[PDB]
Amino acid sequence: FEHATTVPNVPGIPYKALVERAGYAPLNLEITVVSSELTPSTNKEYVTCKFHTVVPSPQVKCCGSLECKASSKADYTCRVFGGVYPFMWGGAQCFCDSENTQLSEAYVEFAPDCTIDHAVALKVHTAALKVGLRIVYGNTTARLDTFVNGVTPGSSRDLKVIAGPISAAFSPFDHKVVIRKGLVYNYDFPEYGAMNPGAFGDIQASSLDATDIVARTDIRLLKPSVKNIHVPYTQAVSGYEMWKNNSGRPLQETAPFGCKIEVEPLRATNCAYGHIPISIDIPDAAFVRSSESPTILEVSCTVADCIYSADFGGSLTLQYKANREGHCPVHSHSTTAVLKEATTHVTATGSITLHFSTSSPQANFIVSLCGKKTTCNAECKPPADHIIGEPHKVDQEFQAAVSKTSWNWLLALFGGASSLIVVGLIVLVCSSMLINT
Amino acid sequence: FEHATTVPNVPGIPYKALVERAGYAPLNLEITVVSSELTPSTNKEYVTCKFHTVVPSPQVKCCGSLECKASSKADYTCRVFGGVYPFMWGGAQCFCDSENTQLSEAYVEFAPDCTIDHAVALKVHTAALKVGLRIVYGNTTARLDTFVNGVTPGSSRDLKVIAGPISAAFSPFDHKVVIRKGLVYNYDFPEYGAMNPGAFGDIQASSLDATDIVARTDIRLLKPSVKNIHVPYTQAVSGYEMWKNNSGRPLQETAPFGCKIEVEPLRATNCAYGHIPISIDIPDAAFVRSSESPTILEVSCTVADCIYSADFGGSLTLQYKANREGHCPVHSHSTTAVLKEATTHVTATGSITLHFSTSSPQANFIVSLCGKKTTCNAECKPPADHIIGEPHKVDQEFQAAVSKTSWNWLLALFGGASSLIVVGLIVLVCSSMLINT
Ligand SMILES: *[C@@H]1O[C@H](CO)[C@@H](O)[C@H](O)[C@H]1NC(C)=O
Ligand SMILES: *[C@@H]1O[C@H](CO)[C@@H](O)[C@H](O)[C@H]1NC(C)=O
Repeated sequence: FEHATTVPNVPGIPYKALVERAGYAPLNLEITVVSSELTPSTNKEYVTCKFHTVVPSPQVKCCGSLECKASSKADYTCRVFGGVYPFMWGGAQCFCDSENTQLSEAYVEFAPDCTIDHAVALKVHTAALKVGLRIVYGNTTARLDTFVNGVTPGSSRDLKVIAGPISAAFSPFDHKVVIRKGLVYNYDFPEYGAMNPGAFGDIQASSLDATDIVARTDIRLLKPSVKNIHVPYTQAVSGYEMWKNNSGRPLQETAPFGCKIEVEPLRATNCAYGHIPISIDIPDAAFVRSSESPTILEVSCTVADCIYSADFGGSLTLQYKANREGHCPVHSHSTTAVLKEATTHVTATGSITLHFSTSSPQANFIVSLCGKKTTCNAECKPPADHIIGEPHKVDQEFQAAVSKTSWNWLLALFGGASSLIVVGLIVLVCSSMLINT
Repeated sequence: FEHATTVPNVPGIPYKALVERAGYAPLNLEITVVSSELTPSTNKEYVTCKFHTVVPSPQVKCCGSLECKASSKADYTCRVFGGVYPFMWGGAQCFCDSENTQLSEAYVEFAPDCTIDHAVALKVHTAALKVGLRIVYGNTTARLDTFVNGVTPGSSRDLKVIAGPISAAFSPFDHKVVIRKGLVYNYDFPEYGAMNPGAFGDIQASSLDATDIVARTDIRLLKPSVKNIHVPYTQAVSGYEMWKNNSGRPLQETAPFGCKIEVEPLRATNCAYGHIPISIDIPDAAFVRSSESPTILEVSCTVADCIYSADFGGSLTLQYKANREGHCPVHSHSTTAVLKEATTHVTATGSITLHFSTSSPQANFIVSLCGKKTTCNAECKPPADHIIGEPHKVDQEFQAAVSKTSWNWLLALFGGASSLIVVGLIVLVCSSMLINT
């Protein structure tokens, strides 16, 4: 039978359900979420690194003109100087004194170590969740990896599964992210061509081995004043290094919902946000006939000094009388109560002891011992341990959160006040009726 | 000087503009969009083609039983068959009389011709637009490939131009696009792992040469009733061929505003939608000092043979008695009328005949004949032909479509009705004044 069921998408915390057809015995569906990868659609938009800003040797022409042409090479600052006099070791460098032209040109290039120290800037638009489920039914165990997109099955040969649309869309990455050496940043980098000097992406290329490199690093060229030849340039500081100085915090540290971010590809593992509805097609071979199943006749339950916590600190004792031997599954239909064992053994009119975990101060729930119903209504104390090392397995509800005695005095007080108003109105009605006569 | 102007996005249709600055004189401006590529970002969801449904050699063996194992081949289908007894040419293929076993097997691989006859599935996310721009100012022509996404300089060597956001971003592509053989289609394909029998995406892969392929076409294998060895299988029709039968028309013939769509890369060039803000900073050398500009003592205007249309059919004649010589720019300050020319060689005293287009019957406009203003009135005749080969030049406003006679008669009727209302209230007021006495 196809059984739709809502499961929290937290890693760990095994979730339990009971499947049942009216002509068949109940079976213990066991569904556990192991992994949850949020791999979004990521496309590379540029790559940047610290520039090498290498300057070529200057050109000299002497008693003439040396006007330079435009170039198709990154950040080509070209300027000519008149009235110069280059002088290397040995003597002067041309033959005129005053009428001279020095062609000083400068460009930038990727540093030799940009193969590693490089930040790639991408856009992230839509994230889809892949979830691994371990499901055991009728002591048959299957692990399978599926999607949450709502229309995709997985290992359908053993068990047919659909994981529908998740209740909440997280998308921890924003629209526009930066990747550096395994660290993720939500940086609003400038687009391709918005070439601000001194900030991130001051030099960008399409790929790491590419000649399509653009840079607007502000290189101001100065006319030399010394007797020797050199090219004096003053350049804006590397915006890659300035961004690295005040990048902020990576998403291995600031990811909500406990996400752990991995690179190559970009993904967010072990995220616990919302709930997922999944429809499970239980195969008919796993169904066991109710005639073969040992039926139960009398059931009763009295818990003994439970606790409510993330730990499995409560225990039922179940009194019963049945007709035959065999193991049957036990499940609680209340959202407050989840048990420990998905099945137990019932032989003949004895006793059994089971464990559970709850969150309400009142332990009011229903137990399906070998099927049917068994209502347990009791009370137990809050825990003494302040902090626990495992997540809470039960979501709180306002109806269950308020304790039973608290409902008792609140209901009695509100009923008393309302009774005062009712008796006052009744006295008014009776008094008006008598004074009318 | 920053001169922000709004230019129609329509390709071709050169845009006149005027740059006036105090002391730096009027100057012509020529803004033309030559090409407008709209390149989005796409991610390859999967590839698909015709499958091959290869049936391997059968595994028959005798006086025994066979049990297959799961394989990683796409759409792996076992069936073990008892009681088989195969024949080839020569006789029985095995010893054992009746109790036998044969493992009938079938899986799915690519066709040999998937290298060309394949369809890729892409998720078009968001399209940014790029304009090749041709700007002519004074006697200087420049071409620059600018980005339209926001602040991005173009040809920064001589003329920094910033193209703002588009007025209304219209995407010809839907969120899902299938490309086959250079033809694009807006097909909502099933996602990865959402295979269906007899439908598109029945076989999916990351690439054509990839081995991690998967398919869910309904192959079922039947018991071989014939005496000879044979593997009978019935399989659902190829969803690729079924989609090819009824794919519908491609987007090269259904795209709004008429881009030409071409692939590698996926792009849609030269639609015509909306308006674009462009801020241009003209270099200071191009401005002429206002002293050398030959100004007019006084202008005049007249029209001849007006035909309001998409063509430059209207003709006007202007009289001048300028004080000096030389060429100087002329421009029309009309949102509903644009001139043909951009400059005129004014010479002392004489007459200039020029051409213009307009989309209003009452062609009244203000033009600047090489300075100041010139008011022109024309009662412009309707066009003769019904269909014109080249597009329009101005957009029609509500006040422009109404001719002078229409304003006269309509305003006369509303004025008459309002006059009756006013005189009625006046007569009521004075009648109340007389009866108050
Ligand atoms: C940049 O790095 C220097 C190096 O010492 C550091 O002092 C400074 O705080 C960093 N940040 C800024 C914003 O200057
Ligand atoms: C499919 O192909 C057949 C083959 O003749 C053709 O008649 C039919 O129009 C095509 N389309 C549909 C939607 O059946």
